[PDB]
Amino acid sequence: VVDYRINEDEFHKISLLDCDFFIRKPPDPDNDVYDFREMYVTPPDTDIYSVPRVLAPMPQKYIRCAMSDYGCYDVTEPPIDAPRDPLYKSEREISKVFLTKHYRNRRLNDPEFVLDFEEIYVIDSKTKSITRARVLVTVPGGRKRDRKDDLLVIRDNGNSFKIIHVGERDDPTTVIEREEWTKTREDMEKHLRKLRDFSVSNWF
Amino acid sequence: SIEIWYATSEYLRQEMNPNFRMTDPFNPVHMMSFSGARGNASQVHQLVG
Amino acid sequence: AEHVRAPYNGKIKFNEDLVHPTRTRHGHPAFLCYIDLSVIIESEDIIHSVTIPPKSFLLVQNDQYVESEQVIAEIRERVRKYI
Amino acid sequence: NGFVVYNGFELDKKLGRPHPFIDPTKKKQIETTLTSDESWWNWRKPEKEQWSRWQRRRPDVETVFLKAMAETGQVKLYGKEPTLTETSLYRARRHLFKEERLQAERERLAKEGPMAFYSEWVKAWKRDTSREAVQKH
Repeated sequence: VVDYRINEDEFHKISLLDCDFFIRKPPDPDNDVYDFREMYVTPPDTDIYSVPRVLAPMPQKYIRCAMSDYGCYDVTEPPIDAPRDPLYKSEREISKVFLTKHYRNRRLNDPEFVLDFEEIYVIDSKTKSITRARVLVTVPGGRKRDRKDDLLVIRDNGNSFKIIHVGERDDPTTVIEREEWTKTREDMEKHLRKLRDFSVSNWF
Repeated sequence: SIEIWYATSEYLRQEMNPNFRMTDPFNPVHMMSFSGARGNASQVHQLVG
Repeated sequence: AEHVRAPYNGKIKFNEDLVHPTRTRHGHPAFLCYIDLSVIIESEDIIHSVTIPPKSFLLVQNDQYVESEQVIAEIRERVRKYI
Repeated sequence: NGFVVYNGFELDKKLGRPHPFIDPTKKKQIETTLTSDESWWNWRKPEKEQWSRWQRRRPDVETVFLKAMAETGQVKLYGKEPTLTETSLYRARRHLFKEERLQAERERLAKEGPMAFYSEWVKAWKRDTSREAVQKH
């Protein structure tokens, strides 16, 4: 907790479900430049600033980054009190924000712009903290490779970060079917385990 | 005699629905009662339990 | 009155000195449980544990073989009968 | 830093191929239990087998179909007679196997041709029904 009210005109206000995250913003026409030296976390819509918890080394030089939120949708059916009350209410519950550095701080308008997936910082609303992503790379090339051909996969509630070739992209149908097959297989094994000939039975 | 056969009867009714839900979800008897259309679990138990 | 049933085939493993012998309303020997007794079923694959709540009748013995869905424990007017 | 890093059973179970529910290697016996001399009267195995009226397994469609697909090799069971667990699993998943059989029949029709395929139900047809023979005719 700090004892002063910062000026939000020079900060990146990142709003999440449980808090509002502030990162000092160096002036830039693109407004994609971030200064991680000064940071603050506040409860949503509150000017009581506090230093956020840091779980990893933070950059010291200005880096251009691309912001993308992570969360779910809250489609609820609110009770109908007044005439013409809405039948449903949909709101975006953002729980994580990923900051991905541009390759060599290249601008978006640059014809050679690519994203550097090895440099991702994760902002967590529940813990009011900021961390660096544990990125695992499988594309051949190592440090020196063509960044135009890599694809990032984020799983496990924004905790698993993996870099794969764009050619081995997985269909959304395949992902959904994999999850369904795994869960239903475990459920079926749990249901059948209570039968007394289960130990002398086969799966098929 | 009364309580052992009441416990056996009550256990069949409890496991009647998970058996329908996991192994025969589109069984006509299950759909006729799970949907709330006609018949309850007690009446189905009289037929299959 | 709810019945605890064996969830797997296996060997019942528990200490009989933490339970008090009794006689059920059906005339069977049993063990009365007044504590948080832990019962171990040594199944075919993995050793499993079943928790028996207190104030309950334990109808099985130590080292007894049980089958799945078999009742192993039970938790919990004047009529004239003629012989 | 250290944030970027560059780099039978247990496969049939993963793939969903027919396999035992319990791994035979990771399986143990149930030791020795009460021998009716250290057991109460109500937990003793009767000296003589008792007639039950439930001593025979109930016949159904699932057992017959599972035995047929075990004969054809579509699935393999733990033993010769499918268990009740296997019967329940087949009841759950029985549409996929029928779809596979129908697809195999469709492929056979596409490969052999209508004359060879439909001659199964025309026994009075003694001529050769192969595609080559049809071309010659």
